[PDB]
Amino acid sequence: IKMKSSDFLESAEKVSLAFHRTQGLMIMKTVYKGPNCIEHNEALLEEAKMMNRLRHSRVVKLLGVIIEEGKYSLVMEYMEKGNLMHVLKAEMSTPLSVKGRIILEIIEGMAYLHGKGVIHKDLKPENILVDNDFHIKIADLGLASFKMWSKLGTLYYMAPEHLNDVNAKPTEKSDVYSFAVVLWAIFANKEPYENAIAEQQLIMAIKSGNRPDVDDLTEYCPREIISLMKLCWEANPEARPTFPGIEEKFRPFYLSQLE
Amino acid sequence: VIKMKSSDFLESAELDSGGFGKVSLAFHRTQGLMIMKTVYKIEHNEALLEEAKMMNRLRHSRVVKLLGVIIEEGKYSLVMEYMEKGNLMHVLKAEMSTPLSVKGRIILEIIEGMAYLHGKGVIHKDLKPENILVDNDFHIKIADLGLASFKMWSKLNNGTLYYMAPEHLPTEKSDVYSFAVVLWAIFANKEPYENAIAEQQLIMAIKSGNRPDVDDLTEYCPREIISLMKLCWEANPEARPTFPGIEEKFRPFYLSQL
Ligand SMILES: O=[N+]([O-])c1ccc2[nH]c(Cc3ccccc3)nc2c1
Ligand SMILES: O=[N+]([O-])c1ccc2[nH]c(Cc3ccccc3)nc2c1
Repeated sequence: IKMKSSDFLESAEKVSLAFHRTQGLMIMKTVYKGPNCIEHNEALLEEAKMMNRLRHSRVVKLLGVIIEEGKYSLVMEYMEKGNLMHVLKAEMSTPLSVKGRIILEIIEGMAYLHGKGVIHKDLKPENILVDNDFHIKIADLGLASFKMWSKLGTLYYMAPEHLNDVNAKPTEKSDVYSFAVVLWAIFANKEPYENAIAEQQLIMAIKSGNRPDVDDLTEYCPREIISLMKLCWEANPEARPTFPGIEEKFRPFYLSQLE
Repeated sequence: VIKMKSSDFLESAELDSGGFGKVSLAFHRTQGLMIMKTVYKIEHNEALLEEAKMMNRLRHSRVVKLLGVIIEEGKYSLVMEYMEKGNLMHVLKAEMSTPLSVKGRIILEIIEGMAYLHGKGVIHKDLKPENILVDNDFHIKIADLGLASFKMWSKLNNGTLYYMAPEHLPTEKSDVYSFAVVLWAIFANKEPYENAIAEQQLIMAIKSGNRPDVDDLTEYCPREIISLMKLCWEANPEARPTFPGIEEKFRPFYLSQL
């Protein structure tokens, strides 16, 4: 699964557009560039391997890597429209049925990740990438699951239990909460909590049970989805449903009500 | 008297900061291996030079010795002695079964070192496992490889969040907090707050009383050291003891128990 730096051409923009020589268009995240010094290549390759095993239509695929002297890159597949929040904020308003697919696809991808024991610690619209006809893939662009590559805002989507208790081990129910807030954002066409003055006031407000304003959302969003996000953003973790539990009810709903 | 030229060295080669800090390994024409920290490539020449002399005057077996300074043209660098095993955390991860008596040794020596530094009016503004260097026989020396505690050398240059005191997220109790987490780190064999996902999350968390998980630790670490780290990471900086206060209780405890 290895690659070379000579294989790619220039690139715009370090996240950059990597025109491969033969295979064509991809995106290159150069994680390190400099002296050479990096001693622990072995762990980097095994965790590239460990995240190469994640194979799904609804998850971003590691195309390859570059491990050479003064450069370290993760090569992933190009997604034409960018991230989800960019799509929503784009001047055309997306219809209900497309938003339905997006949501079902997010559920599919997460269920797969949770199937493989990978809890996403940072699920948010910036990690949901979109292709030309609105099909999505889930990424981890901050490398929160890849210890070693990291060794080379978000808070709106963080579950109460993790706020002011960093030793709490993330569970499946941590990103179900983040899913809830993604749902809001999908029908709100913007980031949540825009009226807050203090960030510390917000964090304590969120701990004590405050959530994004649904009053803004009732016009454009069906009731079954509004109930879903409230279930998912419960203060109690056990109160929240699993992704398979969401899938089982949301798939028949999407198919029969949204197309 | 302590000045060195670039041409005194044959070659230099960068080191991994995970193991050795932000440093290069150089070879002195007549003196062999040294580690060189190039900080920059007239302004504040006089202050920088005297600060180097301030750290040249730090002479203690458990503290890093400055060996020279390069100040020339567009290059300012510091030179220090070579420590082969690298920093503490690098050794703790590679050396699996580091026994209780050796970890006691290292803790006593960190305490010796810090009390000396404070005795010279030097407050470590960034104590952490990556600033604790290890020689071949597992003895330690305290360093400030970021040069946080030297006003002018840090500016020239212009990890830590885990060890910084909550009030600062510098008095004689600031680095007592850092030391507390070093104690945890020593018996945990790893950096703290592994589950923390965001910077700002971690800053508010620690600020409201969150601390490293002792449950990933209880069995390897003696109960007096658990009391010591709990005291040293109190939210209130007056509740924390001093390094001489710590040295007096820990020295005999090392001798009789470990
Ligand atoms: O360079 N990158 O930024 C990058 C590269 C490959 C990726 N593969 C995924 C999918 C994924 C994996 C693990 C948990 C959740 C999602 N994200 C990636 C991000
Ligand atoms: O090349 N360097 O970067 C370097 C050189 C000499 C040093 N001497 C100390 C000792 C010290 C100072 C202040 C607080 C604690 C310990 N650190 C050094 C770092």
